[PDB]
Amino acid sequence: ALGYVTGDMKELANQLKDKPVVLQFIDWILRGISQVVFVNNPVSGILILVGLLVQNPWWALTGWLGTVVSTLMALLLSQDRSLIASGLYGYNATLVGVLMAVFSDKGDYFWWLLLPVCAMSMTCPIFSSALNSVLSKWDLPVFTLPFNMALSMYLSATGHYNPFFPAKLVIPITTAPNISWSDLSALELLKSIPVGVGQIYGCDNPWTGGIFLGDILLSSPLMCLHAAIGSLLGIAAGLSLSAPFENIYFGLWGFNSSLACIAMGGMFMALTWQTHLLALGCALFTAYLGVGMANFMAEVGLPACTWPFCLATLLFLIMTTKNSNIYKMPLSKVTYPEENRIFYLQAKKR
Amino acid sequence: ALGYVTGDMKELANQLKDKPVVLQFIDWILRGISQVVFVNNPVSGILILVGLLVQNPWWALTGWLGTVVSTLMALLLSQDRSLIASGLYGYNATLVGVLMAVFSDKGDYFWWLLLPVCAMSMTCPIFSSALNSVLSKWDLPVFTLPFNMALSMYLSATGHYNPFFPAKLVIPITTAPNISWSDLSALELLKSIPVGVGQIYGCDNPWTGGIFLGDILLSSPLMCLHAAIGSLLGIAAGLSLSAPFENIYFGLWGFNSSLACIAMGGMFMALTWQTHLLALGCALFTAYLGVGMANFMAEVGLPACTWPFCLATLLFLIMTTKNSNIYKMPLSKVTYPEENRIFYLQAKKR
Amino acid sequence: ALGYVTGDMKELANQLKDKPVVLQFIDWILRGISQVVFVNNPVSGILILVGLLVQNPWWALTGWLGTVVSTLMALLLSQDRSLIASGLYGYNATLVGVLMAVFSDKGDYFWWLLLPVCAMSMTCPIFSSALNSVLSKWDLPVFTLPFNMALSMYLSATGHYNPFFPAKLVIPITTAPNISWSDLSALELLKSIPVGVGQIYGCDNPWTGGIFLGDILLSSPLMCLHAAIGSLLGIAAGLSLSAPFENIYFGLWGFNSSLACIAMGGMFMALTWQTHLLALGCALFTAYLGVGMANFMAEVGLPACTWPFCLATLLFLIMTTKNSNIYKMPLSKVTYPEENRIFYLQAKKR
Repeated sequence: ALGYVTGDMKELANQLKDKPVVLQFIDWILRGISQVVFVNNPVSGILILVGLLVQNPWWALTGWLGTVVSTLMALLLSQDRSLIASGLYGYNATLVGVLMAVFSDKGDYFWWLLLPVCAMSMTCPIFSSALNSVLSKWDLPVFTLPFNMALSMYLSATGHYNPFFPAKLVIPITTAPNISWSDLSALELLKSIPVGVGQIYGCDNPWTGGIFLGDILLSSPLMCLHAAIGSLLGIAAGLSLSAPFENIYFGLWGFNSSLACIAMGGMFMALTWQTHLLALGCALFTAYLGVGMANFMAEVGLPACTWPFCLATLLFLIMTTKNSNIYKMPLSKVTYPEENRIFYLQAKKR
Repeated sequence: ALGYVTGDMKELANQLKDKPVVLQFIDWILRGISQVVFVNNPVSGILILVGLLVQNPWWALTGWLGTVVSTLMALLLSQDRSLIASGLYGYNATLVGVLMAVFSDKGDYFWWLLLPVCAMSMTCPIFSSALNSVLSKWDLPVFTLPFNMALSMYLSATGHYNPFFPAKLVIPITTAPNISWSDLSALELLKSIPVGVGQIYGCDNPWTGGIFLGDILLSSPLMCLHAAIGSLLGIAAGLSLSAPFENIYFGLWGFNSSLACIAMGGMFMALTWQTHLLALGCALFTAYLGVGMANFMAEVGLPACTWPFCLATLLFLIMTTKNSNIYKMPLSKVTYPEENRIFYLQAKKR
Repeated sequence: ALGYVTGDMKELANQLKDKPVVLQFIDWILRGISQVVFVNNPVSGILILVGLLVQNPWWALTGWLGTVVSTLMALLLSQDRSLIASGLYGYNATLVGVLMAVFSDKGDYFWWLLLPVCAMSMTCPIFSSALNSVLSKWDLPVFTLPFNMALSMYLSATGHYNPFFPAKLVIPITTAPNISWSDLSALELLKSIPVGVGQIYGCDNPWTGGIFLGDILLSSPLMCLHAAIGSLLGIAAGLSLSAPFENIYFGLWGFNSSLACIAMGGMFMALTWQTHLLALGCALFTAYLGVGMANFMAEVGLPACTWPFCLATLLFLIMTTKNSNIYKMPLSKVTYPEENRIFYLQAKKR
C-alpha cells in the first residue's frame, strides 16, 4: 500500500486520466504545490499544504489561490497538458502567493491582497512559458525563475510606501554585527535544518519544515537527505562568514542551499558519489551566493528569495566536465533520483 | 491622394531609389524619427518632428542631430542598406538625443550637450548591430534596447554631480504618498492618454501627444487605437496601485504600455481578437513592470525609460501557445497591422 | 636567443610535453598569470609576478595561490588539458586573489584571507567552464567574466561590515568634485599610462605597470602599443567627463580601456587600420562604460573592476559589419596579433 504513494504516483495519474475534470484539476493543483521541492506527488502536496496551514493558514490560502489561478491561466493560454498535469505551471505561483503573503506589511487576512496575488499569478505561466522556450534549447530547467521575476516585479512596484499593498522594509546592513560565540546553541543549530527546509516556502516553524521533509521523503528518500544536507551546509556557510546567529536559526541561510542540493543531488544529474560531492559543493556555493545577493538586493530594497538557487544550479548544470561519472540527466528522463540512477546505469552499460 | 501617404509609403521609396542621395538621406532620417512608434512613414516623421518642436525646439534639434549621426555612423560601419533606408538605425539615437535633452540639468540650448549626444549616437548602431545579431536568431526584434542601454550608460557615467553634463536627480520614494481621491479629475485623466502617447519621446504636452497620435494614424489606424488603449491601460494600472495623480497626469504611466500595445496589437503578432486581448494584457503587465523598474532604478539613480516595454514585449513574444489564432509574425513580413492581418489570413487559408 | 621567448613560446611547450609534471604545472601557472593581458608566455608570467612583488608581495602571494588552486581544481574537474596548459583556467583566479587582497580592509599578510581566496578560486573553473559552454557557441571568448562574477559574489557576501573578512567601503559620489584645471600635471598624466596598464592587476605603482608593459612587449609589441594607447584613451575619456584628477592619476580610468584595446587591437580581430580605429573607439567606449558601471555599482557597494571591458568587448565582437576588412578571428586561430595578421592575409588571398 505504501508503494502506491511513493514517487511520482504514475498509477494515480493513469487512473485519473479517465475521471471527471474537477478531480484532475485538484490533482494538478496538489502536484503544483509539491513541485516547489521537485516532487510530483499529490499526497506530498497535501502534506505541504498541511505544513503551510500549521505555519499560517493565510499563507496556505494565498498559495493555493495562486496555484489555482496559474493553472487556470495556463489552460487558458493553451499550454502543454503534460506540463500542467505534472504541476509545472503552478509551483511558481504557489511560491508567489505564499511569499506575497510573507512579505506583506498589512496584516494577516488582508483580503485585498488576493487581488495582486491573482494578478501576479496569471503572469507566472507567461514567464514559465518564455523562459522554458529560452532554456529548453540548452536542456536546462526553469527552476524558480518565474517566481523570482514576478516577486521582484511586485515588490519593486509596491515597495514599503505603497498606500494599498505595502511591503516589508528590507534595510541593508549598516553596522558590524556583535556575535557572542559563547552563546551558540547546538539545539538551535539542529533545528535550523528543518527550518531551513521550511523556508523554501517562507515558513520558519520547525514543524512545518519537518512536514516538508516528510513530504519529500514520501516521494524519494534521497531528496529528503539532500534537502537536510543542503540546509546543514547553509548553516556551515553562515557560520563561516560570521552571520548573525538569529539569521541562521531562522533558516535564512539554508533554503537556497537545500534546493540546490535537491536539484544537483540526483534530480537533474545522475546520482554518483562524484555527483553527490559536487552537489554539496553546489549547496555551499549557493549559500554564499545567497548571502551575496541578499546584501546586493537589500541595496535596492528587495529580498533575494530564490535567485541564488536558480543561478547557482544553472551555473553548475551548464558547466561541462570530461568525467563520464558526472552525468547531466536529459530533461525528458528526470523523474526522481532513484529512477534517474537506474536510467544512468542502463545508459552506462550500453 | 491620401493613399500615397498611408502605410510604409513604398511608392515614395521606389521613386527615391533613383534620386540624389541627399533626398534619400532626408527620407531615411524622417523614417528613423517615425520608427520610434513602429511607423515607417517619412510624413509621420515630419509630424513627429512638428510635435517635438511644439513641445521643445531644443529637444527636436537634439533628436534630429542624434538621428543624423546614427545614420551616418551606420553607413560608415557598412550595415545593411535595407535597414538604414527603413530608419531602423536612427530611431534609437532619436530617443537618445531627445531624452538626453530631457534628463539634462543644465538648461535649454546648452550647446555643449551636443557633444555627448553625438558621442552617444555613434554607439546606437553598434548596439543595434550586436543586439540584432543576438536576437534575429530567435526571430525577435530589437525594440528600444540600444537606446535604453546607451541612456543608462550615459546617465550612470555623468550622474547629477558631473561638472560638465549633470543629470536630473532621480530620488527613490521615501514617504507614503498622500492621495486625495476626491480630487481626481476626469478631464486630466482623459488628457493623460495623449500625454501618455507623447511621453514615448519624453514630451508632456497634450498637443504633442495628439500630433504623435495623428502621425501614427496616418500610417495605420489600428496602431493609433492600440497606442490610445495602451495609454488608458497604463492610467488604469496607475490607479490600481494608488500612484500619485501627478504621475498619471504627466503620462509617466502610459508610454511603456502604449508602446507594448502597439507592438503586440497587430505589429509583431497578427491581429485577432485573441491577440488584441493579449495585447491589452501585455500593456497592463508593461505598466506594472514600468512602475517596478522605475522604483528599482531610482535606487541606482536612473530612469527606467523604456526598459519595461522592451522586456515585457520580448517576454510576450518568446512565450509560446498551442493556439493557432495567436500568431507571431515573421520578422521579414512585419509592415503594419492591416497588411499583417492579410498575410496571416492568407497563411491560415493555406 | 630572443626568438625563443617571443610570442606564445610554442617550442618550450613542445619540449615540456615530455618532462616531469611539476615543471609542466609551473609553466601552466606562469601562463595563467600572463593570460590576464592575453599573453601565453611563461616568461611574461615571471615578469608580471616580479611586478606584483614590486607593488605588494602579499598581492603576488595571494594571486599565485589563487592560480595554483584554480589549476588544480580544473585538473580535478576533468577539463580540457589544452586550455589548462595554455593558462586559460588560472588567470581569472589570479585576478580573484590579487583583487581580494586589494579590496580587503584588514591589513597586509592577513593570513586568514587565504581561506576565502582558495574558496573563491575553486569557483573560477566552474564559471570558466559554464560561460565557455555558453559563449563558444557564438565563437565568443570568456574574457574576465568568471573573475568579475566571483569577485562580485565575494564582495557582496562579505561587505564592509563582515567580522571576518571586511571589504573596503565603496561610497557613491554625493558632492560635485572641485577640479582645478590649472593644477593638471603633464608628468602625472604621462605616468597615468603605465599606471593604467598596471591597474589591470589592481596595482598603482608606475614601475609595476612598466614591468607589465615589458612583459606584454616580450610576447607581441602590438599588444604593448595597444595597451598604452588604451590607457591614454582612458585618460582622455576621464578628462572629457571632468573626472577627479586623482582618479585619472591612479589609473582607475585606463585599465578597462587598455584591456579592450588589447583585445580588439589584433587579438580577437585581425589587425587592419580599420580594426585599429575601431579598437580605439572600443577603448573610449570601454572607459565611458567603466565610469558608468563604477557609479552604478557604487550604489550597491561594489567595484566595477573589469565588467566594463568584458561587456564592451563582447558588444564590439558580436556587432557585425559588411566590411571585409573588419575580420573577427576564429577562436581556434587566435594566438597574437602578428600571427593573426598573417592568417588573415592568407585567408584574404584565398
